[PDB]
Amino acid sequence: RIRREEYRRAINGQSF
Amino acid sequence: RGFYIRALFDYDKTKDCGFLSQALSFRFGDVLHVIDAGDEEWWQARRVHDIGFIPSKRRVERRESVLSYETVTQMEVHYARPIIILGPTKDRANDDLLSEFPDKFGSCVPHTTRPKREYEIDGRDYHFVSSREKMEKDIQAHKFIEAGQYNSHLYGTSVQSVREVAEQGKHCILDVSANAVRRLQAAHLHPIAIFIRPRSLENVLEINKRITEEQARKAFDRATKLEQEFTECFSAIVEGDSFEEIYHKVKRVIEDLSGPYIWVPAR
Repeated sequence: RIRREEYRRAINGQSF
Repeated sequence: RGFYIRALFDYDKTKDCGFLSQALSFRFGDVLHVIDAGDEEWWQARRVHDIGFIPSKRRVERRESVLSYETVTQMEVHYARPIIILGPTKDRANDDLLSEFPDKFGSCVPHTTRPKREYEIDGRDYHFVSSREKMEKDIQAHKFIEAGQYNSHLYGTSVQSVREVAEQGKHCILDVSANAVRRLQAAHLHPIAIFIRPRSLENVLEINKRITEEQARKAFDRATKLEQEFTECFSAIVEGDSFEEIYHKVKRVIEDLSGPYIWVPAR
């Protein structure tokens, strides 16, 4: 319920 | 005499020089107070949780960029330590902790620069930021413990979001990567980082009886790669032959490291 897959694809994709 | 140390590996008496010594066995995460480090090769110390002797740092580097120990210092905190569970079944452990103990565990919301969709609501789905440029500067100002890009939009978990939960006495269950551990430490908000370590590919199917073998192999490879890089960042490593045992250990680890006084890395 705390998981946002858009956020996850942003992080585990390419991150800052 | 004398400093404090923290084990970054498991050590057994018998494997080295039998039980027929005054040596001391310890596990990953154990904090030891050294009394005499004069011996070039072996060190005199005592457990902070039980008095004996432990091998040295340069010594274990000879047996096996190897991980030995890290110097630590006791620190008093007035907040509730955030939580970062990593490894197989981490999502189940995260969701279970929140549902079972709602008074002591909470979660925070990530920020995004993506335009809010109509069904979404601000402050629950995301903290929607109308100005992208503002977020990019906050990122440069070290305001985010984690930040990335998806479909040309910024996503991130701010340190303030975490701290707000922590200062209300509740452990913030975080869905972040291991890289967030260092940044939280630099923000003086030290998380309990727990790594769930699979003993084998078969063990993965034991602790997760739902996923396929194809998914288990990928999860196992990711776990091995994770342990390779971020072992130092782990507050603890837990194993088990079932999820219930892993969950049991996670609860104990949290309780043990949630004390007013904690051990943090030193210079």
